[PDB]
Amino acid sequence: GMCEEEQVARIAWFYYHDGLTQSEISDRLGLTRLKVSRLLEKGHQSGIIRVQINSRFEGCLEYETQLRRQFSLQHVRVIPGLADADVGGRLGIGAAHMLMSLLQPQQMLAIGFGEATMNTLQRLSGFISSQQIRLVTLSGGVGSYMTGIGQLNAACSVNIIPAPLRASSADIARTLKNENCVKDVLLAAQAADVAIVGIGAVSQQDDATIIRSGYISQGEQLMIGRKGAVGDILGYFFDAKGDVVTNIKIHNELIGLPLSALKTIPVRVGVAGGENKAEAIAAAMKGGYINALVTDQDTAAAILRS
Amino acid sequence: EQGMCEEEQVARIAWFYYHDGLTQSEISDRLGLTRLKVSRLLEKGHQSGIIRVQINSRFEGCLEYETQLRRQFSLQHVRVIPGLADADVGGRLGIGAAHMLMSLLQPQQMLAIGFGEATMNTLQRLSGFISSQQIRLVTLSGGVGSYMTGIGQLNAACSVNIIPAPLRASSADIARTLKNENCVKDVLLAAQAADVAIVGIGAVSQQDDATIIRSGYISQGEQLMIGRKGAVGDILGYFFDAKGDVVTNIKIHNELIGLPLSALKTIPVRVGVAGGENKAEAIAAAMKGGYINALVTDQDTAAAILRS
Amino acid sequence: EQGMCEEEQVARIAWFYYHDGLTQSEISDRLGLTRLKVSRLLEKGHQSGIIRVQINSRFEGCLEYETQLRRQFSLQHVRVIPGLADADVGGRLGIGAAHMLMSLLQPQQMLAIGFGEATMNTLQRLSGFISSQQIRLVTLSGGVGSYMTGIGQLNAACSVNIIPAPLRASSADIARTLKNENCVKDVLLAAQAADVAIVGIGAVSQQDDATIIRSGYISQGEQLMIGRKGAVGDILGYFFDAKGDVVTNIKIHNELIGLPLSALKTIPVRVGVAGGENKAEAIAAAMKGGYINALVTDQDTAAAILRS
Amino acid sequence: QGMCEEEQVARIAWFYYHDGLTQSEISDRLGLTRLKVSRLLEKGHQSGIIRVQINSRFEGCLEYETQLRRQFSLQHVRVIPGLADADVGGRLGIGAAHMLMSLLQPQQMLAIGFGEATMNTLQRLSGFISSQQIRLVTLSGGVGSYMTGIGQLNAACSVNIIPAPLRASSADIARTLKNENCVKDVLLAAQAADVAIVGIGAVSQQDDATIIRSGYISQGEQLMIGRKGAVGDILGYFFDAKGDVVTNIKIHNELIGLPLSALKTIPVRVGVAGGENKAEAIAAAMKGGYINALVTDQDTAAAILRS
Repeated sequence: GMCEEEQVARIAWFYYHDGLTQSEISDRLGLTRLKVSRLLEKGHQSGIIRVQINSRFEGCLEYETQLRRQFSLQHVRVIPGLADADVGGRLGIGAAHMLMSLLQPQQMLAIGFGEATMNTLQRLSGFISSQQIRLVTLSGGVGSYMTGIGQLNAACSVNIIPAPLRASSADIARTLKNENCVKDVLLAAQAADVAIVGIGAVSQQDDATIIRSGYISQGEQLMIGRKGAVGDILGYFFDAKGDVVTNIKIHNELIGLPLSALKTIPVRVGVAGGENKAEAIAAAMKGGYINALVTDQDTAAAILRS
Repeated sequence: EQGMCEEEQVARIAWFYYHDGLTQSEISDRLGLTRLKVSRLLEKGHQSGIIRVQINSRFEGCLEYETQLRRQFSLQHVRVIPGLADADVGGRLGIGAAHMLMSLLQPQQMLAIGFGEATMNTLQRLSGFISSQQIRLVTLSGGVGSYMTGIGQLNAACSVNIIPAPLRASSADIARTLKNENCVKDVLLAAQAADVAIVGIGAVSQQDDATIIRSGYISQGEQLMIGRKGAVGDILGYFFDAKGDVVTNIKIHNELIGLPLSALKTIPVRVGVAGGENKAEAIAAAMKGGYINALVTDQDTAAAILRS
Repeated sequence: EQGMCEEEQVARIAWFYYHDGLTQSEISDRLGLTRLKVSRLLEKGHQSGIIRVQINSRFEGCLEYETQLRRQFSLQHVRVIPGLADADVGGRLGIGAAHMLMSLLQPQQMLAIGFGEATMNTLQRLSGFISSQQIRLVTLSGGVGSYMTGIGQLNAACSVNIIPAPLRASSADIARTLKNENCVKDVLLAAQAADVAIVGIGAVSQQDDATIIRSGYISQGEQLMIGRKGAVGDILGYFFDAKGDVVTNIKIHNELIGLPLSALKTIPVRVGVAGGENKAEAIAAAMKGGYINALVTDQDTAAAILRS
Repeated sequence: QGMCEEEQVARIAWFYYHDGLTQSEISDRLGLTRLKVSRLLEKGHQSGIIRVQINSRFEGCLEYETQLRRQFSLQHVRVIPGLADADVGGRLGIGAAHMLMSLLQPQQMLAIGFGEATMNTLQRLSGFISSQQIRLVTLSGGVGSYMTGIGQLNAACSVNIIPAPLRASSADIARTLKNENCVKDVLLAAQAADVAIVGIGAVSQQDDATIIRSGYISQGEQLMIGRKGAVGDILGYFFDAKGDVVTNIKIHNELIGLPLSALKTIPVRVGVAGGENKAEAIAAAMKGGYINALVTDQDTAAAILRS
């Protein structure tokens, strides 16, 4: 009966496994209530009492914390992926469940367009009704939102921008943006408590969720990348440093809140997945457009990696 | 979907009551519900449009006013819901209008819809039929929000083609440009090609005390100005004279993004739904103009029309 | 009479009752008729066929089939899930069946279970219910492992009485020996004593693609020979003919450790879950034999049964 | 709600140890009560979701440990720090479990016996079985006699169970069952596992042993067992102080389940047993080579080396 290292190991056992009390341990070895407490903390600092997590798919908590601090996010969630479950369909369950622990009764919620965020409103039907959350659209489009507000107990406040998402010329756009009924809802949004938007990457060729939507042409996509864009948000493209790309035409033709305004809303939830969006998602936080991310393990990995 | 489904529960207790013939109570002791809860789901089924009440008889509606109306104006269809002591006399029009559409629309057909509590209540009472028969909807005028209260249900799986534009433009030129913005000119065509259209009818008469000007789409002084120029009523925002013809010297007409009356005429079956004894003047003008070749109104209003 | 004909009266009462939603009484003080006068004309409306109620909900046909099936076979309980766009169907049968069981089982009751994907997915979709309600479960057939993918969840705290033997013995006598080996004879009684039992149905048609042949419990040629002998389907490993009677000249029957079909009948509510258009005749035969007094199936299969 | 039971545990586990918060401080983050949190944490340890590695030579009682390792030639050994009663049976589990965690390789097969000893272990090894996707095979029939162990196992673990009772009424009924394909196959599966875990029973603890209490052996059968020279058992097979099995024993031929000679096939055979009155058998167990790894308490360890 001796040695300092042996004591450490002894009390550790008796504390964690056998599960005893700092005191109950004293009356076992010639040590004082205080004496035990010291060697215990000593155990972890020296590194003899190490606690490991054992649950396949907890690596999500490892990535989650790194992401959290290496980008400084108010909130992060990283769902695994498991055996299919579509994942893309899974990010919604995750993002929606996150919004539920963010939104407070009767608060305003700015929404973006896209399958990512759309599924989320679907998985948030219930919460919206009960807590009577007010919704507002961050960009025009109208129909590009119905597949989301399709539910909503037909009794929820839905302020929709009565305009298309993108105008023919950069002027018709300026005209519409100053048309009262549009100028209002823009306000409504810029005033939202929380905002949820998806992130689009430029890599994707005729395979993207913004090219398929017929919102931008194939050659308009290429020239966008060429100018240095790496991804987008609500139709606005940015570079890897997270800053907006100046020489872009489509920016001046989009009816809807610009990126500057988005930042106004306090909690901006971003939901995006796919290993091909990591660069864009990253750039997305470097610019501060989203201060809360929601993504799968794989996507998360790829981000922190490269 | 999770489980149970609210939609299936209604269909289930609907079949358990009418066909199998059970009592509101005896149905409770079958599914985890209270005698009261049952009564609720049944009511829902009716308002929603899940429960249809066909009445195989010539006397479904006021045949008298009905036939006269039918001939004095040559209408393809008409129905005059049984008048009743007030009770709004506006939502009831819905349950009747809805039921007519259910006997007009064929599976997978396109339906053009206007705006207003009249036609909006109808879509509400038409949800079930929309779903099951997978009816396609297209808006005859911009407004977007001015349609939510109708497209509120629709099992989130129904194709709703909405015009991405405001109802009225600030300038008559901004409107001209919006009407030529592809995504907008595209939905207009869709509607301009629908199979059946349903529109309410607004009257100049019911100045202010009409959810018409209350919709803030027209001013107090704009309203009066409207009348002075010979307007008696409107459709989707176009005002017309007693002879049923549109009023030319009206500015609001050129500021409206949305199908024009002339184009509305394309649609083969045009159902008009309107009540209020103060609207007869207009409703009649609406038929003389040929804007609607189908009408759904109440006893009172019908009389009112026939009389003077 | 008074004012109008009687056909018109029924037409008005109907509207005021169903659509306008009035009270049998509230309708009296509308026309010169008494509280009971109205009640008469209403029922008159239904019987005559003037007021006919139709249901409008894509996926109601299932309630059509349900009723026919329920009466043309005399079933205490019936459920017919649709199928819609995929959802697997086979995987949908479980959620439906489990959902039914929740509506039948009473707290702390005994539930005899069979083997097979059908029934096994049901247990999975009923993990929750079994735990809360502390339902007691007993295996109606040996096999053991052929049961784990079901009781896999079950909060590690539920009573699971499993027959400690294989499903089929090598000879018809080693089976007889095990059937009377206390620890097995006990679980058998346990089972023959359950309150509700749920089993799937196997069809003979299926060759080398059946849920009983791929399980390696019956050989390729053992299957053909059973069909030749007149069997059309099975339950718990016992085959029967279209008249629902068991096939006598079957060897496997005496090689099966586990409750016999006669005993199964003992159990009051016998829910059967099975789908697939190729099981139609089996499923039916299974009801004509009375092995199941409650069925759970999809529309297609339901149709196929009723048809041929 | 939301986060299933398993994730909830992993969450408050990571927010307690790594990020380092207080039992209370974490309540104010997820919809739970100060007490509910404490519960999820405890559950995390017991289920095996939370391991507590002790990278130190003194994890266990090295003295008794090393003597035991050499005086018996054991592959691995652990002598959990004894303590004031507290059952002296559940503790064995946490230790045994942790040992397996250091022996088992991903996707390997684990043969397991029956009894509170090894059954507790299974429970304290749930997490490990899941994540590591470890495969389980039973070394003895019994079925129900295993539920309390396989009760957890995230309903997605391959458990190959022998479809037969532990003991047959006749020694002939057992011979035939042992030759019933579905029975003969799971036996091979086990007979080929990568590691096995079995408890050890003692004849001595007559009556006052959850062995005879299991009703698989009678009061008079126990006694008769001793008189013929039996000191303890494994899987139902009794042996003498010399480590060899006792021939003139009846129950041996009525047991459906791997024979001790075949168990020896399995490379790593861990035995877990506590109780000062089991020393005699535990030692016979090693001199017989039935186990080449042992896991026991300080007392028991001493009692062994002493006499």
